[PDB]
Amino acid sequence: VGLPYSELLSRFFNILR
Amino acid sequence: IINRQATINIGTIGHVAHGKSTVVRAISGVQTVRFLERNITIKLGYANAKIYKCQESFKSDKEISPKCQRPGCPGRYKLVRHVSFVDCPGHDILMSTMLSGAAVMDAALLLIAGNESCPQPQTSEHLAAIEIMKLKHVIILQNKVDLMREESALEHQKSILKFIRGTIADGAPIVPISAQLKYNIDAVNEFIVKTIPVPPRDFMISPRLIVIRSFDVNKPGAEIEDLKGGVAGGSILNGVFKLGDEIEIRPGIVTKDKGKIQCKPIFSNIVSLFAEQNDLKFAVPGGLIGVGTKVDPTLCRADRLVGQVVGAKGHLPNIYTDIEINYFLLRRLLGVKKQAKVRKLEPNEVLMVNIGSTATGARVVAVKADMARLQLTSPACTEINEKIALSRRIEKHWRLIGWATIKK
Repeated sequence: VGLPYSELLSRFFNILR
Repeated sequence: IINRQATINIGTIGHVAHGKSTVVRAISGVQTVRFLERNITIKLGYANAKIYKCQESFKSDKEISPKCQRPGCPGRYKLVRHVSFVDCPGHDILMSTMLSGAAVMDAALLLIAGNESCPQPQTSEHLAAIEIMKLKHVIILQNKVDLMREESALEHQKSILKFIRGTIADGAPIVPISAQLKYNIDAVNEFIVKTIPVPPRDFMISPRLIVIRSFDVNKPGAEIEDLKGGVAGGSILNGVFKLGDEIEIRPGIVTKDKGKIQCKPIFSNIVSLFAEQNDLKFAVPGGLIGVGTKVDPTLCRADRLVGQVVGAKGHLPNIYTDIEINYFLLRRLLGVKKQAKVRKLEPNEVLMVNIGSTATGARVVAVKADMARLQLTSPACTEINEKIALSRRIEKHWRLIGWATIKK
């Protein structure tokens, strides 16, 4: 399943050091 | 919140130099055991992860610490589950320790890095072993995303999704995480609760224990006046154990060497039980529990208790030398970087046969269409049927061929 994954990846890229 | 031990065995699989131990450290906190005397028997770590959900948001409710001050709500977290980690090796030579860990497991965690190549030989070999030994509850995790770009990580996801089509598993959750940076761990803890249901496990089933690791507590400086017994790092899948029960280690013992050996299974009584952190009286099946037996600390030193079956008193598991196997072969070999077609089994050839946890070298006596007769050099016990994964010497080190079942 690859539909809520893209929202989790975009959340990860937003919060990075 | 009351202290409770492991409910379900969840393992972690990946590749070498990825950082599987760093992923375990990010989820739970306590570092891996392997990194001389204690713990050392098989290549596996030990760390307990805590799942406490705040239902006073969505994924952030499941927290590492029991006290809730992070998600927003001042109210304390509720008890859901306590899990144990059994980290399996991701190497081509270390195959027997992986298949021993797969029988212990009930759920799996796959790790694929972004920057590296899409079809990895070891992870596909771990996926094949999962399909053989029934471990369908798999969560796919992306290891490193920050090194990769915005579009490249999305293209890597599409190549993983296209790869998982012909396999038995259809609906597996995918999460993007980081081990060193510590992010999105709460989402993984949410998926563990939701996607994995606990299988039915009752008091009725006769007690059986599978020993993986060997603990001996002998301290430098301390005198011989205070000695600790040989603790067995075993896992229970059926039957509830308590303090003060008789145990026999089935396969046998080498204590005396012209003539013949006529020895019984190694008898031992439970002295102490080690679960979670504190001393507990009951042993709930579905977790790694250090059973402190009367057996000597010299026997539980290093490489002696690696894949040995244990039965409770008043029960007789049979010892076999000639085993009847019902084998099925795969199309092409998995584990190699050139992929070659699997040839027919030749008479009299050494094969590493992994019956659950037991590591034995077996020779083929008779070759048929579906069944094969195998002679074992070292004795291995059979209780019910047991899930088996076969491995052969074709190119340098051991390679997986297919699956087998004992018909006895």
